[PDB]
Amino acid sequence: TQNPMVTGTSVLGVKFEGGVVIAADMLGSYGSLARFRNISRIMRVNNSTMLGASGDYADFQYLKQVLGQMVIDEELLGDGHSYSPRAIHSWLTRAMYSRRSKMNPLWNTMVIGGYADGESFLGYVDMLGVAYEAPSLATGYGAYLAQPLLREVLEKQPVLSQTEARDLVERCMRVLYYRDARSYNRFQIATVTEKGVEIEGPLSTETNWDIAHMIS
Amino acid sequence: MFRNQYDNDVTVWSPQGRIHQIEYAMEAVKQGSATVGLKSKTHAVLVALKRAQSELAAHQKKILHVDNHIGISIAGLTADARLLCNFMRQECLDSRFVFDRPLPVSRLVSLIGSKTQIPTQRYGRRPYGVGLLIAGYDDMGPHIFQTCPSANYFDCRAMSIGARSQSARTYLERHMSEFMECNLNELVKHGLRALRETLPAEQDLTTKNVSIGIVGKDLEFTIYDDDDVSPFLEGLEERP
Repeated sequence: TQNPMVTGTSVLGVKFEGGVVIAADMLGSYGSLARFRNISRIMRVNNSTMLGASGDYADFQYLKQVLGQMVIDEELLGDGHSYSPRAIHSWLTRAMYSRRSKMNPLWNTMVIGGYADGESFLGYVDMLGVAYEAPSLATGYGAYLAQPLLREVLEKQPVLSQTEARDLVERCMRVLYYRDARSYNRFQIATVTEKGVEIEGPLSTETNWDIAHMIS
Repeated sequence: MFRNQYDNDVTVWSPQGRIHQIEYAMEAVKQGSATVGLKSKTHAVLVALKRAQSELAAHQKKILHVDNHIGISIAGLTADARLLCNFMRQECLDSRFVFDRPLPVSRLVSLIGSKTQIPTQRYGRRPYGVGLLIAGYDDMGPHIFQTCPSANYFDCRAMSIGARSQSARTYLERHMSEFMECNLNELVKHGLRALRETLPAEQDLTTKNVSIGIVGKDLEFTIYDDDDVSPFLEGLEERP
């Protein structure tokens, strides 16, 4: 993908005590046009891995296809071996770097959340192959507008509960609705815990516009 | 005298429903020296007996490293075991490179069997005249796999391949009811007593002919050679 066409904006993610919660708004924009307004930018990989993605949505649908067929082909063996969130993250790092090195990138920026062996996983992969793991992730303009709130809470309190992380994710999505012009007031929140991956949505933000009357 | 119309190539079925080249390659493993593999709940031990071309030669290797968690032992054509080691080492490297995790041992064994079925069905190519005995440790615990020249692979509690390894299987089936609860040293001594019973009456397990390969939970795959089998053999009993 030399030129992205229908892109998705910021995807958040934060580890809490017992899992990871990620969110993504349900909009795919063609340029500035909010053209595709009910598309899910969060994949359930398997029981213990979930994946939200930015960038080109056709490339994310490709990665959904390839990675879901990998999960199917793994579960056919029945041998008790599952792809870990770190394994999905490493496969996806290899995929994005391999497409980078052919000068044909997948125009995506992905958050891989997961929970295996009682340990949370949260992993960033972008179109160049730059991968790392962190207690809070945010792609797009979330790296500018949501990662401050996320990292200040994770500075004061390193271990969040699921309710605190859910409220923090909602609060950053409200900020990204206020300040990011490609965001949208309809988002999914995906959680992976010991109970598996649940995808909740569509969720909306509580808007405040009291500053609109403060102009005189 | 009794010359056979059907044991010419591997792509010929006999009218008895059999493929004789596969069957004849199945006893290329009884042309190899004996090897016992056995697993506990935490460890998987490959014990092999190796032989020397002369008293001045140095005892052909039988346990081979494949990864940090997978180590195999061979019986049969050591030229085919080299093809199989190169293949298996590269598959272990490929999935430690792509997925950054060790192989499931059963997936590598399935992948070996899919490799070795191909010369059992295509013309002008012989079956692999080696049987492997594959110790590994992964998320599902330790594993002992047998692969045969028939491209059929076996998940084993304990196994012996090689020449006159029936007697080890008579030992191992008798004593497999206590392999899982062993520690490391008793599991190695069970493997040695299985290997010691694939011997004639005048022969004994020495430091030169015994090679021991152990993988475990907090242990990478390590081959214990000449000086290193002395802790494992100087705790056994005299031959009964």
